[PDB]
Amino acid sequence: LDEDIIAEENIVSRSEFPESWLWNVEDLKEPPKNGISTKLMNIFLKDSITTWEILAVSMSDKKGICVADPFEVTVMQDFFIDLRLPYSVVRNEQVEIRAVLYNYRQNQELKVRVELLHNPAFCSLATTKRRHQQTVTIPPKSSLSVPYVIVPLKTGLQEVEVKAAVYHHFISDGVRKSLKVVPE
Amino acid sequence: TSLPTSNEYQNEKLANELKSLLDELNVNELATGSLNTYYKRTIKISGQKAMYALKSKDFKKMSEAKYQLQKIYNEIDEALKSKY
Amino acid sequence: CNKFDLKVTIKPAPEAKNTMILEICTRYRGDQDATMSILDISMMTGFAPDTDDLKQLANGVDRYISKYELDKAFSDRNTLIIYLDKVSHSEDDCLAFKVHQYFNVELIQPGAVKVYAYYNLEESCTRFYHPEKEDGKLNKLCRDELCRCAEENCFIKVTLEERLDKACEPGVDYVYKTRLVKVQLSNDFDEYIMAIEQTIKSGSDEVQVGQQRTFISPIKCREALKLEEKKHYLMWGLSSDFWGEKPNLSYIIGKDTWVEHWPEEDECQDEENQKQCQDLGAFTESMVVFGCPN
Amino acid sequence: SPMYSIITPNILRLESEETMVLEAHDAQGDVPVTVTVHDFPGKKLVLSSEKTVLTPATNHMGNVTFTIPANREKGRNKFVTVQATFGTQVVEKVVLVSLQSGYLFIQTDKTIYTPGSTVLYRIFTVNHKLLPVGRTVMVNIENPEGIPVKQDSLSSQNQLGVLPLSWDIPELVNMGQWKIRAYYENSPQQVFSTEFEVKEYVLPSFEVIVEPTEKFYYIYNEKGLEVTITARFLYGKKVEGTAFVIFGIQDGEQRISLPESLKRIPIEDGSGEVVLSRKVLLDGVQNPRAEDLVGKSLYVSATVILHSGSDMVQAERSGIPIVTSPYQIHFTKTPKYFKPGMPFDLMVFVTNPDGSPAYRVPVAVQGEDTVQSLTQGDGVAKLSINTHPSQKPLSITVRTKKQELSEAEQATRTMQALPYSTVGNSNNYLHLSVLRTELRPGETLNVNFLLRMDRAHEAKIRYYTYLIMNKGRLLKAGRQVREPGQDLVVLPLSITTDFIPSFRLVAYYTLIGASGQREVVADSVWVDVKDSCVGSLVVKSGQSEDRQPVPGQQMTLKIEGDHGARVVLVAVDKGVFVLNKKNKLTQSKIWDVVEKADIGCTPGSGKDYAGVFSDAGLTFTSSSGQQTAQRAELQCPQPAA
Repeated sequence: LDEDIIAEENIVSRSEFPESWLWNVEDLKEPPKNGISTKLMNIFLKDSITTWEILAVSMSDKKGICVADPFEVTVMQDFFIDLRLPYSVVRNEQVEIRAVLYNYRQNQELKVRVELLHNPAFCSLATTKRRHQQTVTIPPKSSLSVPYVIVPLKTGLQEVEVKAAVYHHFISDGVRKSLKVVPE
Repeated sequence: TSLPTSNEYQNEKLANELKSLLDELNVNELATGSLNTYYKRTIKISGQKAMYALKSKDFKKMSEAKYQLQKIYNEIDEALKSKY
Repeated sequence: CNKFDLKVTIKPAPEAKNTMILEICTRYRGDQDATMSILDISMMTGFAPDTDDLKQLANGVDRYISKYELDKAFSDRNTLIIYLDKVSHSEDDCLAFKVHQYFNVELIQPGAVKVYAYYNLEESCTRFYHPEKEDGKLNKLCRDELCRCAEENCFIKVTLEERLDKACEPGVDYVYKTRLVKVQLSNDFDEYIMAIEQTIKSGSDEVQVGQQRTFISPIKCREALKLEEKKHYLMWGLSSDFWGEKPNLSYIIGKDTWVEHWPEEDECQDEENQKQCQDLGAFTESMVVFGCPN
Repeated sequence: SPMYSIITPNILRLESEETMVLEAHDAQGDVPVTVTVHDFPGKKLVLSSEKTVLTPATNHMGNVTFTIPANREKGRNKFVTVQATFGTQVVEKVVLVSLQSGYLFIQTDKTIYTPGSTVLYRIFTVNHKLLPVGRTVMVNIENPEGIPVKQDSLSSQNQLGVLPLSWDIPELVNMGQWKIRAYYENSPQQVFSTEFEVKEYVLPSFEVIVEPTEKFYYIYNEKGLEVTITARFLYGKKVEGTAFVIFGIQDGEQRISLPESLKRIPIEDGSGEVVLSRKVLLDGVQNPRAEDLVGKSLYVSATVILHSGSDMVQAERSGIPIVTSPYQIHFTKTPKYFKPGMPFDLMVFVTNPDGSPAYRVPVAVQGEDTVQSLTQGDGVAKLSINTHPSQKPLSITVRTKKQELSEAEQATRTMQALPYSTVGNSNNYLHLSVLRTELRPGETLNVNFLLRMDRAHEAKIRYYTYLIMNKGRLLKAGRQVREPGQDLVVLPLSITTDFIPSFRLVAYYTLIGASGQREVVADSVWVDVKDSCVGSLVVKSGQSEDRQPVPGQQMTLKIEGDHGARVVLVAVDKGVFVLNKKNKLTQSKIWDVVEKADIGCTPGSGKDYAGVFSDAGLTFTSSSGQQTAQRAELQCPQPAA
């Protein structure tokens, strides 16, 4: 934690992955200009690293039901993790989750100490005191997949969480997805 | 004594610009509490950049970082204004 | 499993001192030979496939590995897909390739092999492999349904105060001197019916001196162990090592527990065992009359 | 001899404003008129309030505005008798009415949900003018075996036509596209439905797209069907991986896979090439003589795998047509009746096989080699032929004429147009030649009014009476004045957004002539205008310029729309759409709901004066008794091909 690198204590993971959101209802109460009313809106994107697609319908007793085009808002990063979690595992069965490390930097592979977080609801390779990290190399414009065998120990809704940071850069991402443990 | 060299002057300005911020970092980090998770997620990484950058006494890392932290530091103000 | 068969043999190669053979034995449980199908491996951390052996594989027919994957330096290959053109319904269709540890690490994770016909994904089969661990299967401790972990170590220079320290932290709830009655074993988890000879510090277990309680451990920890029934023992651990409801409780051998062979009456007459037999006595009185400093 | 005419929509509607045109032909001074509707049969006096006078100022042309309530009144059409009394004279007609209130559209946040994920939905509620109205609506949520698992009853009042709603999908439940159904409490029969799939899935991190170089396959195409596979992450970035592709043939709903067409190709730099091959299909199913196949379709399923083994994606382009010609030819936008001697404007429709409009494609008729005309961006071609004044059916046959295609590869089609059948076979006609391009609101359209009759009664005709149907209601009804010796008069038609997506124009004149005979000559024309929101709505970016935003970052959204309008927002991880892209809301989907609800069933004209009127959604009843074939069928003529 003075190494040419971020420390895990400081990596605040993304976590909020709605497949949808922004189900609001604004009102164009503004002073019309060229008959066109304009509303500046403030919106906090969601953590997910993907493309969002905003859809808008308008109704105006005068002009009727509108069907605005879709509109594209790409949220991206030059480095980020993919936690590829299946739909559902089965308590006491030992499967393999992938983490896909994406590096989009133009030119210069990436060293990353990527670190599964010690869950108590998992027989990971991680313990209260002892962590689980690899320093691993991802060429540029490509992805290194870093598997992780785990065992889901309690039923209901657990949470995987990964973390990676890159050396010499000070870039870093963390990612907390949840999956569904179902009993035998 | 006399006066410092070129490098010498610039280097010491950057640094004590930089420090100037790291000083009132903690105050900032603390305002994130109310703010949406980005802010926290962001400032923490920006904070370290600095402190390592500052200690590293290298111009690049130091300015580059000087700026990172500047941005966020005002991505906070803008935030807290839409809330009173 | 059922739709697919999976024999995932990991043995070493005769003839570095660290490099080993991986063989994969698959069969389609059907009438026809399944069409195209995937072989999804991932190396045990710090292993990787010998480039020369994998080219050897693609160059054949019935198989193919994508050029993109043949490129990366043997090192960058920390996982890997092998496309099959067929997987007989008839017999095992096998293969194998030298893999090499290039990277010295303790706690090397279980590599795993996965398969399935492109068409349908659910109908997978996932064997695992490992050099030490029997079966790919992590060490986990299971009675009935419930399960807890057991990948930590087994136990752990020793002195009266190394002990009046290490046996007073939070976790410490029990501390017994116990003689061992029955020493069972099973292909899964071996247990110990040990009798408490003196309740040194009572815990969430209301057990009168002399009652028996049942301890368990991973079958993979037989080495650090060794057990001569009628041999007594000094042990202490945390309340989270308790197994199931009361008063049919049971104790979990894990890392936060501590284990030493307590000698015999006339076995402390030795001039080498005295360093211990004296440390113990004192610890007994020290734990009975006063308790812990904090 | 004065004559009074009554003109209404072919089919009225409840709880909405309708309009009917009052006219006084050849009468003097002010004429006061009272209009009344009664239930049929009998008397309920459902609407009498309205009164009006036809001043010599306004050339004796009347405005009727009325709203029929929905009192306690099936399977048998209900009717009404309209009654318009000019002075003492009393004309009336017996029309059809519908319980159909208007439309309903439903929106779901996603196209697909997992067990235990709530489904958000909006019911947009509107009248036949697509204006927000407020009624009471019932809403069911059927499971995939059709059984309502939940209903509510809601009023959309003052709610500006927008009913928010949700439903929490239970933890265990059948998968399988479900359905949300809603109807107006007034009219249960007109039900509205949107679907949504319930499945177990994780989102995919890229999309896969399959594409034939051609939108069809030519049977004699030695190369077989060529297809380019394309993968790219949701964050826009190219994919590396390998992909399994495989084909099949569809017949009706029936589907045969060609097991042998299975190919494994590398997906490099986000793309890959692959191709089913003729000899690959024939025998594939038992190589039973090609041709036959003609009419059937092809499909390709591709399945990509990242080299990391982490994430898979399937995707399939379906029903690619097996055709002997690239283009298809349609006369369903061309009328089926001409006027002998008069130029006939042909609206040929040229679709690619799939169904899409084909641009810049040449067309011409049987007879004349010199006549050609391309296809504007709407898959439409305007050709005009001068017809002979012969009382003989005029059979036309058009044919594609693209260079680089063999005369066997070209596509044709034939239609049959009958002459306009006049009154007493007098030979009096009216033609409306309208310049035909992509009309747009604001642009001004010229309606050529061309008079065809023996100068004998030419001086008599003083004026043309015109009308505009739109979304099946009257949008305007006016007069175009004429002076003797004139055969052509041009009508300046301003074109506002109120015309979208298509409007009908029916002009008629009337006179006494030949042997004291009361006459009506007329003409109807359809003009599909450029379809697009009636007001506007756009959602662009806030920060004029910027780099990509970052996970959790603030971004300013910009919404440019009609003053006072309501907007309802939703943003969806496009990864969903890689699992299901069906059943989304489109404005184009709405225009499609509105056209299929047209009461007018013909592109143009009428077999007789009285057809022009029933073909567009209209009735003409006059004092002199010249009324139109009553309309007592709700839907248009069941397609007879």
